[PDB]
Amino acid sequence: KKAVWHKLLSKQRKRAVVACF
Amino acid sequence: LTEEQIAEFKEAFSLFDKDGDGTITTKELGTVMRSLGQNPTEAELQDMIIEVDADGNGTIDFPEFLTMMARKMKDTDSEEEIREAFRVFDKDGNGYISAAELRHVMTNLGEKLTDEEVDEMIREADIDGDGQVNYEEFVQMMTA
Ligand SMILES: [Ca+2]
Ligand SMILES: [Ca+2]
Ligand SMILES: [Ca+2]
Ligand SMILES: [Ca+2]
Repeated sequence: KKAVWHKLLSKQRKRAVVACF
Repeated sequence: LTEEQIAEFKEAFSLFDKDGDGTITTKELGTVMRSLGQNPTEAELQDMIIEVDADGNGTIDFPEFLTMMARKMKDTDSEEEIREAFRVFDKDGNGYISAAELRHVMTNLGEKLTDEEVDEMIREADIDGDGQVNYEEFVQMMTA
């Protein structure tokens, strides 16, 4: 499902932000 | 530095500041991290807040977040985020996402998987039918 591709991108974007802290 | 870049950072801030009160707390940070397949201790959350919290009020406002985001961010636009996500996902760096690499990503990000779901995700993105997802195929799934 495209939704799961989208979910993975959204989650990875957040991890990339968490890593800047 | 551009408003395009600042607006993109502002959108990310809004993903941590759920209540919209203009501050990120240790509670909001942990909430996001526990949704991302991480399991931080209180001490870890406190350590991450103090490192960003310039005025020392114990929360992170947008100016503090922007400062943090500007130092080691790259371009940080919609295209750049999709590229950096692909580079993390493509563990062996051959420019293709395999079924085994997708399983690793799902596990890393706290997403439950099945072989059938992974097979269907590759099938729906795999324009050139080689059985793996290249950058062009990844873009098309993500932008659309
Ligand atoms: Ca808040
Ligand atoms: Ca502060
Ligand atoms: Ca690969
Ligand atoms: Ca392909």
